[PDB]
Amino acid sequence: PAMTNIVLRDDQTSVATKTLIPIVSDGNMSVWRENAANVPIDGQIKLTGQWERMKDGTYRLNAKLEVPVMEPKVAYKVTASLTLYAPSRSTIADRANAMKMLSAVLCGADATAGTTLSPQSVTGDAWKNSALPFVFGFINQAFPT
Amino acid sequence: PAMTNIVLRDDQTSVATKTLIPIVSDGNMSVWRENAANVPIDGQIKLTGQWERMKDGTYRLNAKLEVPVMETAGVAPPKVAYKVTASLTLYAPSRSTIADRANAMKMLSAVLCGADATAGTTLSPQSVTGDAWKNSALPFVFGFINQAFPT
Repeated sequence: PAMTNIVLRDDQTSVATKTLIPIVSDGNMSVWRENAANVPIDGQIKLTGQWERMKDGTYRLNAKLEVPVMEPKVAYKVTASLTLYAPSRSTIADRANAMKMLSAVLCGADATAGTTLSPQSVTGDAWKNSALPFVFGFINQAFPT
Repeated sequence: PAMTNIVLRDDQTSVATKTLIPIVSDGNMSVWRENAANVPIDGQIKLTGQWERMKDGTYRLNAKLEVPVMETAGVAPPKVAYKVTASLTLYAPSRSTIADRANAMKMLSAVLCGADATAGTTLSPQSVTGDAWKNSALPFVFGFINQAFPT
């Protein structure tokens, strides 16, 4: 399929919407980037999807989100990266099950079946105020013990 | 807080539940694992959370889900045939804040759950709808499952 915009929501008290527009693709790497006014290219949120069929037939797929913070010059950036390793014998079902289940972990699965926190929540600060296991864990840099 | 069970849903036509039980933590690394019948220890679904302070002060945080598939016998548990591994790594420099990390984790999670050209789009990773993930056209849902992203 052709790249489209990808529209995201941050966790601010008044949740802000980020629109990532298609920039470039070469068949195995595709780049989307925000086009916010008065921000240099190296300060824009950037999403990259890349994939490779490795020599042994395993597929390695990666989605990487980079959020730079400006001092200008870039002061630093936070990067979040999902890699899926799918050996040659793997099936559609294997990959769907694994992606769904890990996504559920990231969105706050816990000891009760079905628990989730929407990554499109309109509720400000809902992620930074969450006690859910891996939501709190990544944000506070410490997993359950 | 202490580890608890982590209960997940697969994408089967009748969605099935997986209960990952806390195994062990050493502060550096915490492990949960399913206890399905007739499956060897290395063949169980396994979730690992770990963190490392890099030499420049950046924290590298990782959550890894391993989903093994067993060989088919022609009951004692068969050998493991292969594993599909999905892993999320967060790189958080020393200057980064709680708000930085919350924003990035929320937004990448939204990508994985099917964000698209319309504000608010999401497919629940706890969906009770059978096959919803493998049937989806949403950009990074279809992309990971079919092993290629939009171009």
